[PDB]
Amino acid sequence: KPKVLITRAIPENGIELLREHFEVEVWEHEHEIPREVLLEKVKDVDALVTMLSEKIDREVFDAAPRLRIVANYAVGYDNIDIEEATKRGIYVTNTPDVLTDATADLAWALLLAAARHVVKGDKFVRSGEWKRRGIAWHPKMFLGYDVYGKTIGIVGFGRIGQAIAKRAKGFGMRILYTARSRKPEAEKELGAEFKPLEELLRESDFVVLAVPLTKETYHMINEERLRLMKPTAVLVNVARGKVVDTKALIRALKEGWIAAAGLDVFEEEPYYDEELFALDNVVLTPHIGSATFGAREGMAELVAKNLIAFKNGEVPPTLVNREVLKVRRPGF
Amino acid sequence: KPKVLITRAIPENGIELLREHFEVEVWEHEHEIPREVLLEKVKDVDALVTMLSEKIDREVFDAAPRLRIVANYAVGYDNIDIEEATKRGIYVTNTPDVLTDATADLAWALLLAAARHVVKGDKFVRSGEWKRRGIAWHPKMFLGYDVYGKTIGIVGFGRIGQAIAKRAKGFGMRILYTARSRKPEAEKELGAEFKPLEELLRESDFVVLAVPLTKETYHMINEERLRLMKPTAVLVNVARGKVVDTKALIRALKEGWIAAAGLDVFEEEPYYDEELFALDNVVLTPHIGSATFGAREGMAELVAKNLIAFKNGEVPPTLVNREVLKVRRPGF
Ligand SMILES: NC(=O)c1ccc[n+]([C@@H]2O[C@H](COP(=O)([O-])OP(=O)(O)OC[C@H]3O[C@@H](n4cnc5c(N)ncnc54)[C@H](OP(=O)(O)O)[C@@H]3O)[C@@H](O)[C@H]2O)c1
Ligand SMILES: NC(=O)c1ccc[n+]([C@@H]2O[C@H](COP(=O)([O-])OP(=O)(O)OC[C@H]3O[C@@H](n4cnc5c(N)ncnc54)[C@H](OP(=O)(O)O)[C@@H]3O)[C@@H](O)[C@H]2O)c1
Repeated sequence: KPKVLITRAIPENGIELLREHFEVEVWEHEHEIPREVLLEKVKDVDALVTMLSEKIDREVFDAAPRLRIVANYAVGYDNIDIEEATKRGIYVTNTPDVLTDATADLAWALLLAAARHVVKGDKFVRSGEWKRRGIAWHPKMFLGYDVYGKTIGIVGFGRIGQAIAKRAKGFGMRILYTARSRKPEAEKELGAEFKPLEELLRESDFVVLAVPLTKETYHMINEERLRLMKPTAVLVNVARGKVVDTKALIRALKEGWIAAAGLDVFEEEPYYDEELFALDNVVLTPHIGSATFGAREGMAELVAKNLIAFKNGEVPPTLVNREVLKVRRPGF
Repeated sequence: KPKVLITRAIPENGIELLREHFEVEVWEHEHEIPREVLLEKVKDVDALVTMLSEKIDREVFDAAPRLRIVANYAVGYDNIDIEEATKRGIYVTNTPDVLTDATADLAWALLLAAARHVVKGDKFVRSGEWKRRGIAWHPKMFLGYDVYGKTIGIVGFGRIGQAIAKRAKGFGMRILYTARSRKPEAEKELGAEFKPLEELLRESDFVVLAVPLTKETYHMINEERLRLMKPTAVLVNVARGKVVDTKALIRALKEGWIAAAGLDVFEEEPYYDEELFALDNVVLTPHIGSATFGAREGMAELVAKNLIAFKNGEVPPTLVNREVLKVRRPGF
């Protein structure tokens, strides 16, 4: 009976389903499994369920001679060395689709919060500042940015990006996108227009990032790109922190190159930066894009389905490295 | 040349347009005009531009013998004694439409922030607590409520309510509404379904209030209605504070009768309440529904147009108390 290590307490639906087909060890602690502890525990396993926090690299593969499949509890897989996995006949799966709507909802929450000063406004009320000042209402108090009918620019036009666009249609927006290729069916269905990155940045009132982290997306939103954005524009990052040059973003926010930003993801996590966190025109969330009951349950069910399919000699439904099919047939 | 007092520093477009046709006094101070000061200044005026903060009642009318028209810098007019105005031949105008998109955007900002813990999350990051606890990401961290595909119940289905529904369509929602009359064109255009209030409250995952304050809407969201709502539901109030029984809402939030609330408006303003302000599951904004430059500019242009139309012997374009037309012809 094959052994699986699950590196965090995922929802019980997934754990229980895996227990029917695997011997299951779960890392029970809130904190990330320590690196030395991971390398010790993988020695014996046939499968892994990993979080974005575990770096599944050559060193891990060398420590886990029986390892045949890694199911990421995440749609991103920048934490896994995919090419090295393929070379070794190791299957890698992810969790697309089940978290699309949670992440797109969160991107929209950030867009609107940053646009209309929701965080600063809440503190203004909650701290008693509103009351202490004695002024109920003023025609110039807390003026923010219109969203309805404006232009949204979506960087990355896959599952999450297109979901962000569906919501934008409810807001009557002009929709621009960039991607590695045109998406002509999505253009027709969503009314979206393909643009080079730099033209998108120049024309957009709202820029939302929904790309994977790759060599090519690393620091794509740098100083030069931030300078192209409108001074009234709002930037939202629900992708990966390293897509943005944080030092450049801090200058942009402080000096008024852009109006505001909503950030769910950071170059190091958990993140603290005194300079960024002092700014009224940033809205911050602790990497909670996929944090709904429904999404996290669906993720758990999907990691389980992938490992069970593999055990049954089937191609896992959300296999990422399809080239591995030529290296080794599925199964333990 | 007729005299107008404008009780707040509204956008210059409106003030300047009025200066072409009226002798204009503007109350330019940060604080609202004191009651005793208002009663002194109205003695001499032919017209007023008022904010929601000024109570235009029998006492004001008795102090202002030349007063023929009051233009509220607001779509709401619960601060004006309309029946007494009509009896005296005084025309009352408001600012519909020009602020609809700002207010509906803000309602959506509140809905999403309350649903996904944006305010609480921001403080968790900004304070350094996220970093100090040392955990980047966890499958159970900050789980919130799915919005896409859920049911929204919109209480009041006029200009702002229908705008809230247009946005909901981008979120693929089932749309319920209640109002004093059925809206068959809106049903066809928006896919919205009419329900009695109590069925709407039972069936909705998100309830948004967009009614005026009247004798009938006063405390309509009371203990009984909050108990009918789902324990997972989110309530958003962009209407008037007095539509909700705040004491009952506090019990509902604390005891889990509903999940969360987003509030832009309160029974007293500015508002202070230690019990409500202690709650993680409320999101607060300081009555900033119409707070975009474009909304506020349009409001200013519209108050000016109303007073100028009246001066010209025309029916003002956003006259509220149309029965006054039988009492006195327009003009000074
Ligand atoms: N904040 C969170 O909690 C959270 C949650 C889930 C996901 N995420 C992040 O969101 C990412 C996207 O997920 P998804 O399901 O939408 O993935 P996806 O369907 O693969 O979409 C990614 C899109 O990015 C585009 N892209 C890739 N490299 C690009 C480049 N260099 N320039 C421009 N566009 C580029 C792709 O273009 P092509 O289609 O032309 O190849 C694709 O359209 C994940 O990889 C993850 O890092 C974050
Ligand atoms: N938070 C802010 O900054 C902000 C900004 C602007 C406005 N507001 C508030 O929002 C209100 C609505 O503005 P609007 O332009 O949408 O007005 P509206 O177009 O007159 O719409 C009001 C809707 O409420 C309905 N209604 C009235 N009494 C009701 C009751 N007892 N039960 C159920 N529905 C009832 C009306 O029914 P019928 O259609 O049958 O008449 C109508 O559908 C304003 O009056 C103001 O108080 C707040």
